[PDB]
Formats: sequence, structure tokens, C-alpha cells
Amino acid sequence: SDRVAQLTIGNSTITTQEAANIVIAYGEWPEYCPDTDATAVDKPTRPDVSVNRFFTLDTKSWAKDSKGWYWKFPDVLTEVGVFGQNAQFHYLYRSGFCVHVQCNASKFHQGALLVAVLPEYVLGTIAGGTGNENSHPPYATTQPGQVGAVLTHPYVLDAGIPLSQLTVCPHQWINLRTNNCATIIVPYMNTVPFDSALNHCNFGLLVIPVVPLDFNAGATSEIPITVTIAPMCAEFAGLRQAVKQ
Amino acid sequence: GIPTELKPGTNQFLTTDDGVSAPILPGFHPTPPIHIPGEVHNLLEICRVETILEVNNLKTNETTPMQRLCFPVSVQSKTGELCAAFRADPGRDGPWQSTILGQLCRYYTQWSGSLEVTFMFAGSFMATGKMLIAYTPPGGNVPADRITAMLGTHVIWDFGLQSSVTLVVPWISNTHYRAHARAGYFDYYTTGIITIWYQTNYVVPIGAPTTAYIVALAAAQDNFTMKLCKDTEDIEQTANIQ
Amino acid sequence: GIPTELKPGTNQFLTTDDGVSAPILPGFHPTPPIHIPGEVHNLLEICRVETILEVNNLKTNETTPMQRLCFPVSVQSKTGELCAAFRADPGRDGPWQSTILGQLCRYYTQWSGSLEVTFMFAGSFMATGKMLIAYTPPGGNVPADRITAMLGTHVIWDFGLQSSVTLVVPWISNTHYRAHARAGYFDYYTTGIITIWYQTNYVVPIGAPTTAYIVALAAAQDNFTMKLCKDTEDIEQTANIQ
Amino acid sequence: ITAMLGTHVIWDFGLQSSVTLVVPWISNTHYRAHARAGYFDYYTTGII
Amino acid sequence: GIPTELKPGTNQFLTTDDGVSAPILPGFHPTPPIHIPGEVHNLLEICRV
Amino acid sequence: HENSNSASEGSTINYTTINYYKDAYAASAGRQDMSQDPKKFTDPVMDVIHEMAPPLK
Amino acid sequence: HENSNSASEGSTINYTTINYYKDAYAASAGRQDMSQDPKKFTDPVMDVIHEMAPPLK
Amino acid sequence: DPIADMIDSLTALQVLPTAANTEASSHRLGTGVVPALQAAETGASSNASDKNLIETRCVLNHHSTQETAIGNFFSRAGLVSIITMPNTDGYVNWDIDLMGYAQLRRKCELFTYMRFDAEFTFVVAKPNGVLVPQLLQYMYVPPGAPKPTSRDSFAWQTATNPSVFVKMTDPPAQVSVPFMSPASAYQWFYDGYPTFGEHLQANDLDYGQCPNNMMGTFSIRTVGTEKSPHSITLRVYMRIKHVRAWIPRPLRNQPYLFKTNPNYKGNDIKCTSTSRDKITTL
Amino acid sequence: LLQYMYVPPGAPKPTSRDSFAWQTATNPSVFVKMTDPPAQVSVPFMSPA
Amino acid sequence: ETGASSNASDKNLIETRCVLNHHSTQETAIGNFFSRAGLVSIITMPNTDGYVNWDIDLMGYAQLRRKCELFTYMRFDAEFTFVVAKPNGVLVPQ
Ligand SMILES: CCCCCCCCCCCCC/C=C/[C@H](O)[C@H](N)CO
Ligand SMILES: CCCCCCCCCCCCC/C=C/[C@H](O)[C@H](N)CO
Repeated sequence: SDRVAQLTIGNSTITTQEAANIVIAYGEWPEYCPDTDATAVDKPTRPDVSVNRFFTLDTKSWAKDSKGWYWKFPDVLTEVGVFGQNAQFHYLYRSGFCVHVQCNASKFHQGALLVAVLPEYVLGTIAGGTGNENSHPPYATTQPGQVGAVLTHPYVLDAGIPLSQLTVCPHQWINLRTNNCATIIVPYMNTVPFDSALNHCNFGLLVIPVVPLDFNAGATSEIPITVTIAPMCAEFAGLRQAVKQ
Repeated sequence: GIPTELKPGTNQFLTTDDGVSAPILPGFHPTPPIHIPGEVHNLLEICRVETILEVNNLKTNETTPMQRLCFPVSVQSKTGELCAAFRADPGRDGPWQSTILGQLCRYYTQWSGSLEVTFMFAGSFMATGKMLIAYTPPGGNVPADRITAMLGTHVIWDFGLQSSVTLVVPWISNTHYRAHARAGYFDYYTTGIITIWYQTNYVVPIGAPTTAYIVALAAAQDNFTMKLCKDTEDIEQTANIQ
Repeated sequence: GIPTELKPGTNQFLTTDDGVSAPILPGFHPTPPIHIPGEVHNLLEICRVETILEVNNLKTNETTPMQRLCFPVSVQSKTGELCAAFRADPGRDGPWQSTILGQLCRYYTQWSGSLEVTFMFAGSFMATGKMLIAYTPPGGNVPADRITAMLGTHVIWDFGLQSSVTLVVPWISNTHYRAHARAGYFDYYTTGIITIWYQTNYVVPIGAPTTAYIVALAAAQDNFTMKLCKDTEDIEQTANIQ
Repeated sequence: ITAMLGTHVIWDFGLQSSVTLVVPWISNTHYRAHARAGYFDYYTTGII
Repeated sequence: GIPTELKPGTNQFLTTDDGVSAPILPGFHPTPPIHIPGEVHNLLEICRV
Repeated sequence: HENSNSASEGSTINYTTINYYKDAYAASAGRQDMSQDPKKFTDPVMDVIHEMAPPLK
Repeated sequence: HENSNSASEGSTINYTTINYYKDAYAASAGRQDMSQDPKKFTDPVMDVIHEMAPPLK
Repeated sequence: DPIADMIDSLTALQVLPTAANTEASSHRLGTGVVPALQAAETGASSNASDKNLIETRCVLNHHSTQETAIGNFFSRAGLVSIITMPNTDGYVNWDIDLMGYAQLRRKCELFTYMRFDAEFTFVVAKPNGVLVPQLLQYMYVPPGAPKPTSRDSFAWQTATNPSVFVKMTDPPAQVSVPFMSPASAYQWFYDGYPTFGEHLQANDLDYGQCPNNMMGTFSIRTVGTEKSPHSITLRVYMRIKHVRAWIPRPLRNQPYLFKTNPNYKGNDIKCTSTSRDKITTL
Repeated sequence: LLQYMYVPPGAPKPTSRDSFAWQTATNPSVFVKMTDPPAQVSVPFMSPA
Repeated sequence: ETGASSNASDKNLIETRCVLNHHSTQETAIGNFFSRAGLVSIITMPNTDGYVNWDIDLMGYAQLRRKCELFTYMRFDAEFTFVVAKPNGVLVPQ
């Protein structure tokens, strides 16, 4: 009876009846910055309900030949709600996250998704194909917003590193015969206690179908994937006029 | 001054020598460390993490390499067929190259300890079946039939609400450590062969697909160690970087 | 004698190495020290002293360089105009080069801590006025109007019997230390922009002049430190001295 | 994406066939008169 | 540094000299020894046969 | 007595270090600490999973 | 025992020095003293100025 | 107090010098207790052991775990630079970037963050390996300091910059270098842009460049005023000491192309494994 | 100037004078000159038995 | 006008948090600022009879001269290093 779960934070609640555990990334819960680690001297703001709540992004469609999707954090929320306004009016930000990915299907469907969190997900290019061009990814690719982007070569994760050892990162699976959701709680990971929300992305969320989706003709062919996220201990400092990017 | 004599080993530069060298900045103090999650102290913490085994490493899979991460299971007409077969050597070329354990083994010369392979079934809820996953100690090739393969270490896996099973590959060796197995004299250090067989059929009703897939994951146990740190053979550099 | 081995680093001359060398005069004793006022033990004692900021560093001021030490304030017709704008980077080229803090920063690579800018009004006794002095954290350019600039750290200064005010520039950074800001990748280390605006007008009666001047002074706070001592770029030597 | 900025609950179908959305008392006055078209839209509760 | 003088015998390689040389593998630990019968400690044990 | 300026103040073991200078980063590496916490990469779940119990009951 | 002939007999810290000769000026520099008196360059006035009081009342 | 709502890690370390012992076990028949059935969807690794799957004996093993500690894994000098003076006026200014040689780059990029002290060794010779009596000077130029423009520049006075004078017939020079980042660790991967502003296609080179890792310029010269007739070849080797590492990553399976980006040749994607013909025949 | 490198079994061996294997990032290596004294290293017991 | 520097702090001008910082003040001490070897002289024997008499004046090179002239008075011990070669940098037995 641990297959049922309820996540309540702010004015939002997620219920699930077909779940695995909750993964706490590297065994650490999100926290506020203590006085020994802080360096900036001004008092930070902690809104504590209007920013620490569940945010639901756009919905993907799992087809039979999907490659995979990725999102960048906290780039997905810089234009959404009161979190997106505090991130534009302040210079520094610090927070953890609770990521929840939903995908339900019937008992006659099959497939498996790998849902992983990779910190400092730096993207590469195909270098013009032949390897001679020093190409760089565009701004819509490195920071795709709340919509997200599609992976072009998911076997090398578009960065030259294999998918087969992506499970060294905090991860869960969505196996369609077993569960319909995955939940990872991520703390703040950086070399600095605060950072910019418009210039730096802490981690990337990767959702890749390792086993492809399959069903017989006559069943439902529209299988969607929804991502719902929540900041946990959001702090903001360095107040100045609003800067969008 | 004090009478001294110089010995052999004078004015040599050994790259693995640990000593005291002169500092360049007097009175310098670094930036204070903050708390970062996910600190590693030993490489054996990474070796116990399960990563995907590429059992389906076929020559026809090289242009669609996402199919190497799962191997099929289907409805059979005859009984007792084998589904897959691979060696249990983590440092040899083959399916173990795609694991983080098989990648960190390449930085060392000898290894010891027990291994584990986990198989996860990714079919429908309505699909049933039983598989026989055997581990054979060294001495022969792949067993010809199921009644030969079950004479070694094996586990019978029933599909159900728990979608995974673990085949533990126990340390059964003559030497305390094993060097990496290879064609030639170094087949003395081989571990054996892992095979998977049909115990019963893959049974399915009307309306559910007749082919499913299994993902194999591999890690190490808590008696696993490595020694004699060396250069890896996976990265190369023929052309100059940048 | 005693068996020894020579290590790498033998017969090198590192200019920052601290050791023992042979004395040239045996039995020599120096002249005894007397008490002299003004002894310095640490360079941070000099960095807390206020020196003149050259906010008026114009290209038309280069042949009359005494005008770079003060910037004017006058009677305005429109409201909310800006008087001056400059960056808060003490190690960058600009107004901070004329300070002893901005000169001693050039001998180091990284800095940390809070700063202070003091503005002293040098008009008549009969002149009144209010100014808005704002500090903006990084993210944008100079604010376009007064209602954009007051969203950051600011102070409202009223002219009176106390002729000075202090704008403290607090340490608001992501890293613990800042390298010196520069055009390129090193704009990551920028501090921000200091602007001064008219809160009300510069009001004056008959018989007193309609233009006055403000002198800006700058120093460091008691949480200020520097590190990684290096060569400065202000002095050069192309021709031989003497 | 506009509607989830308020109070919400995500409901998963399963062996428990029911869910409860609690509508909490979020008002300026201590009591509410009945809402109506006109001046009495001051007393409206909101939209589900 | 410390004043020193080099003596005769410097930079020679005597093959019967017993000293300390630099190790090539930091942190290496050997295979543990097991019990083998027939250990010899002195060559005079063989001479009495 | 030294300036306490070393990259790592931990995992170098008690003592077991050699230095001839006043700066602590000039010292040798010494023998390493054999502490390890493998369970924050292998079992990072909220409810702990016992070995013999069914892990999804 | 040494000839006590060094340029500075202060601000070199207790001990923390190395010498191999009988002359004290041949020694190494050691680690520096971290004493500082900033108030004789910043507040050198006869009547002390409190921070919150008006400084010219 | 009138307002009542304004009143308001999982694992630990242990010292394990040896590998784990094995206990003796017997057979087990029963219901309810199934240690072999797992659930890989939870994100947790398998906790099944030897004694729960087979019948085992007692093994007291003393295999040490010292060599796989990350201090022993990293304290080996590897090549980071090759600098040549054929650059025909007797000096080189080299911008410090240690990601140009694949062997040390793949070892360091196993982790995301790293904080260490270094030890640099300078092995210098002629391009064919012969040594001549020749005086050289290596100078470290921190960012912001003036870099030399010629062989007789004023910047070679090194009044505050750290400098080493060495001869080619000497042993190789060794220095200790501290941790000198403005942050708390070096990061080999920086997902973002250093500055603000618009991010157009002509400024796409800025992506991934962290100024917290840029350490300055390493300068070499022949000391005299006149031109030296000898060609120089300097090889730099780096040991990593006093190391701390965070957040392990997948190891790279593609050959490196450039020093600053993870770009890979897209026409030849290498498979991580060696292929075979059939899945049933090894 | 010469370079001696120990290549353990399984490690890549050099194919030319300018091979990538001479980067010796994990392999133990000695750099020495011919006019130097002879090099000395200590080697442990490294059998799997 | 009093000749005194400003005594206003962070906590009296803005609202601050508590910061416990451990940034050392050791490197800006004048012992660490000055204990670096800098060039003071270049002497050449092309002065064609095999000897040079050089009058000691260490104010001929601008980098160490500007560092020392930050202060009016100074009392120190020195350490002199003599790096000698040919005009092209080659060394001979001499
Ligand atoms: C005379 C002494 C000269 C030696 C000066 C060496 C100082 C440089 C030490 C830097 C330590 C590594 C810093 C980062 C290196 C990599 O290039 C960056 N991660 C680039 O990605
Ligand atoms: C064989 C030993 C030869 C070394 C002899 C060196 C003795 C000279 C040391 C003088 C110390 C500095 C004295 C003042 C130097 C400046 O030239 C003057 N201030 C000139 O303004």
C-alpha cells in the first residue's frame, strides 16, 4: 500500500495510485542557505507559498518512434507565475525542485521510459557531420523554455555520453505494466550558494523511451506525457528592475 | 656541510612519485568550501550502481543503436529455446562495455568479487511467462540445450507484479584476483557464460502484443575490489584536439 | 656520507620561494630602530582610506585634468534627470583608477567585500536640493529613467549642514570572490552601475551661483579582502630609466 | 497553464474511484451574501 | 637549504647495495599469502639432505 | 606552524603527511581515507526497501 | 644560539622561522603577523566621531 | 504570539578498509520471503546478496579498498600541454587550458565538480630530444596582469608574478599550485552563458564557457637579449593532490574534437560495445 | 632524454614515437637523461596468485 | 571636511543577513606583498677589459620601484640572486 502517494505543497495536491517510491537525489533534502555558506550580505526574500507550489508544463505525445525530450531548470519556470517574476526582478536565486512525470496507459499497452536528472547538461553538436565545423547549439536549443526540445541522437544524449550509464544519475523508470508516474526530489547543486536564473541552468530532466511504445490496432493511440514540477526552498536576492533575459 | 652521498634514482622524474614541491604563492588562502551534494570518496561507490547491459550488440544494430539496449521475447512454438547468451567477463569486449562498472574496470588490471545482473520485463500487464537464467562456470562453450545449462547456477524467473529479478554471479575462481580475459593465454581468467532460456512460453491473450522486451542491468556486490591502476583502452587520440 | 636522492625541482630558481641563504657579514649588527609615526602592517589599512573618484573622466577634460575631480550640478527645467553614471567595478578601467583602493586592487587578482562611495556637496550655504543615488545589481545597462533606477539599492540625499552622504555598495555576488571585470567572458564578474538622479531641483536664491560641484570619494569596508598577488598593468617601461 | 495557478488537485483514476476538491474559504468579508448579477457580484466565490 | 657536501661514492651503482628506492604504484596492495608446504628460510636446510 | 591553506582539509587521514614549507598545499598526498557511503547512489529512496520483503507491495 | 641581528624583531610571528646560520638576518621570512591598526589612517581626529550622531553638531 | 503559523539526510559515512566477508548459508523454503524479486522502476539498485540466492561458505577476505580511493586514482602525472619555440621571436604566451589531451580529460570528466591542489612538472628538450646548455624562464601571468609582447619586454621583470629560472641540462622543474578558483570547485561542465544580454547566433561561442576555470597565461622565453639558435619543446605534466569530487557522470564514448565543447562527429557515431553476429552465439 | 613506461596487461601499448599512449596519465613512467645516474624504482608483488 | 573616513556600515544603510565569513587577511600583509624577487640590475661585459664596477642604485626598473615608493621609509633585510648567462642565453664553463 505504498503504491499510493500524495504530494501536497502550497495550494496544490498530486494524487497517484500506481507509483514506485520517491527518489531523493544524493540522499539530500532541499534547504535554505546557512550563514556559514552564504557570501552576499543583503537579506534574501522567501515567498514560501506563491513560489513553492506545483507547476504543470505542456504535454508531449508518446508515439511509436519518439526519440526523447529534455527540459532545463529553472529555465522552464522563468516566465510562469510569481516564481517567474521573482526570477526577473532579482539577480540571485537558489532553490531545490520536486519533479513529477505522469504517463498512464492501459493494461494492454507496453513500453518503458527512463526519467533522469543530469546536472550541468551541456549540449554538443554533430560538428557539421564530418567533424570539421566548430558548431554551437542555438539559444532555442540550450534553453527551450517550458515547452522543451526533442533529442536528435538519444543514444549519445546529444553530448557524446552514452544512454546506457545515465542511471548513475538520480532516476526512475515508468514501466507501463508497473507504474504510471516517477518522482525525484532534487536539492540545490552548484559551486556557488546563489546564482542567476536567466544565465545558468542547474540540471536537465531527460525523458527517453528505452523500450518503445507498442499496442494493437483498436486501442488508444494518443498516449501523452505530462511534467509537473515544484520549487522547494526558493530564495531570491539582489533586487533590481525586471530583466527578462 | 653534512657529508652526503647520491644514490641511483637521482634526477629522475617518476610520474607516480609522491613528494613535496615548492609553492608558488606565499600566504595564499583558497576560497572556502561550501556543501555540495553527491560527494564521492571511493570509486567502488560508483561500481555498485546498475547501468544498462548491451546484450543485443549485433552488427545489424549499428545504425540504429537504440535497439542494443533491449532484447526481444516472443511467443514460441517449440519448448526450451534460448533467448540470449553472453559472457560474464566485465573487462572483456562485448555487452559489458556499456556499463559504468565495465568502464571503470578498464582503468585497473585485476578484479575480484561477485557480480549481479538484473533483468526487467517491459511487456504488458496481460503477459505471463517463465524464464530460466543460468550461469555456467568455465570449462565449456554455450550449452546446447536447456537440460545442460541448468546444471550450473541458475534462477527461475516468473513474470508478475514484481517486474525484475536478480541473477547473482558468485565469485568462483581459482586465483584471488582475475586479470581481464582475452583471446590467447588470458582465457585462463574467464568467468563463464550467462544464458537465458524459456522455462514455459510467453503467453498472451487477444489484444495484447506478441513481442515484448527485456532490459538487462549490471552492477557489483559489496565484496568487489580492483587493483593495479592502469591506462584505459577505450579513448584514443590520433588527431589533435581543437 | 648519508645516502640521499635528488628530486625534480633541483637547481631551479623560483622567485617566490622562501628559504635560507648564506650571510655576507659575520657579526654585523644593524642600526637600532627608533620610533617613527605611521607604520603600516597590512595593505587593508590603506584601502579603507577615502580618495577622490574621477567620475568626470571625459575626453574633453584631458588637457585641463583638474576638472576630472568634480562634476557639476545645476538648476533643472525638467524633473528626474540623471547627473552621472558609472560602474561599481574597482579594478576596471574608468573612474576607479584614480583611487588608492583601485590602484592597490590592480596588484591582486580577486577581491571581495563591500564598498562605499561618499559624495560631498561644495555649493553655497544658500543652495538646497535633493538627489537620488542608486546602485543597481547586474543584469542590465544604465536605467532609462528615475522610476527604473530606484528599484535597486538607493539613498535619498538632502543638502544641509552635513555636506556629505555615504552610498554603501553591498557585496551582492554569486561567487565568494570576484575577479576584475573586463569586456568579454570576464563581464561575469561585474558589480553593477551607480547612478545619481535629481530627486527635487537645485534651488537657489538671487545672488548665489546657479551651478555647484560634487566631489566623490571612495574606500572599502571592513569585510574587504584581496588575494592572488600579481603584477600591475598601470606602470610600464619601454625606454630605459636614466 | 492559466488554470493551474490557483488551488488545484491532480486526480489519478484507480481502485479509489473518488477524489475531493476542497474549496477553501478565501474571502474579504467574514460572511458572504448570495452572488447575483449586478452589485452582488462582489460576493462571488470563483470558478471550478 | 641545509649545507651539505658530496663524498666519494656519489652516483655509483653497487649491485650489492641495500637501500630505499621510489615505488611505482601508490596504494597498491598485494594478493594475500596462503599456506604452502615446504618453505625454506636458510640454504643450510637443503645442504643436510 | 603552517598557513592552513590546502584544497582538502579532510580525507587525507590523521597525520600521515610530509611538508617542508609554511604552505599546506605544498605537502605530499599521503595515504587516502577509506570512508565510503555507497547507499546515497544505490538506495536513494524515501521509504527504505528491505531485502526480503517484496519491494512494491 | 644566534647573533640577534635582524631587520625586524617584530611582526614575524612567534617562532615560525627557519635558520641554519649564526646570523639572524639569514633566516627565512616565515608567515606574517596579522595585526592591523586602521583607525590611525581613517579616524585620526581629536574628538571621536560616533557613527549614528551627526558628525558636525 | 498572535499569529500561529509564524512559529514554524538519509545516509552516513563508514570506514571500510577491506571488502565484505561472506557468511555461510543453507537452503531456504517458504512463502512470503522473496529476496530475488526486485523492482528496478524505483530507481534503487538491487539489494540481493550471495547468501540469499545460493548456498555459500564462510570467506574471510582481506582485499584492500585503498587503490580505488579517488586520491590514488588521480595522483598520477599526465600530459596537459606541449609548447614549442621553433613563434620565431623567442617567446610563447600560452593560454592555460588543460583539456587538450584525451587521457587526463576523460578521467577528470567522470565528475562534475572537483577541488584540488596541483603539482606541475616541466620536461624540456630539443625537438629531437637532445639537451643543450640554455637558460629559460617560465612565468605565470594571472588574469589582468600584463603579458609579454617581446623577448625583452618589461613584463619579464617579474616583481610580483611568480617565475622560475631553469636550465635545459637541469632536472625538470616542479612547483606546487593551490586551488585558485573564485568558486568552491572547478567545473568541467557549465550549462549556461557567462554574461547577460541577447544570445544571437554570432555569439554562440559563449555557451559553456565558465570564467571560474580561466586561470591566465603561461609564458616562456629564452632569457638573453639576442636570438637563441636552439629550438625548444616543453612538455607539462600535472599531478592532482588533495582532491574532492562531486556528482559522477557517464564516461565519454566518442572521440574528442575541440577543447571547449562536447562536440562529436555525427557521421561516425561509435557504439559503446563491440558488435557480434548473433545474440545466441558468442 | 628518454622515457620508460610500464604497460600492464590490457593497457594500450604505443605504436609509434608520437603515440597517444605516451601521455602516461595512469601508467607509471620515468623520465631520465643518459648523462644522469641510473634510474631505480621499487616494484611490488603483482601476481594474481 | 573633518579629514576622517566614513564610518557607515552595511547594517545601518540596508537590511542585512548574518554572514560568517572566513576570508583571510594574510596575503595583503606587507611581508607577503614584498617577498618576491624582482629585477634590479642588468650588467653586461661585452667595458671591454673584463671587469665592471657598478654603482649600487636599485631604482632603475619600474616594477619594483613603484612598489617600494608606496611608502616613505622602509627597513628590511635583502636576498640577492645572480642569474648569469651569455647575451643569447647560452652557458659556458667560465
Ligand atoms: C611558474 C608556475 C606556472 C604554473 C601555473 C599553473 C596555474 C594553473 C593551474 C590551473 C588548475 C586547473 C584549472 C582548470 C583547468 C582547465 O583548463 C579548465 N577546467 C578548463 O575547462
Ligand atoms: C657579494 C654580495 C653583493 C651584494 C651586495 C648588496 C648590498 C646592497 C644592498 C642595498 C640595499 C638597498 C639600499 C638602497 C637601494 C636604493 O638604490 C636606494 N634607495 C637609492 O635610492
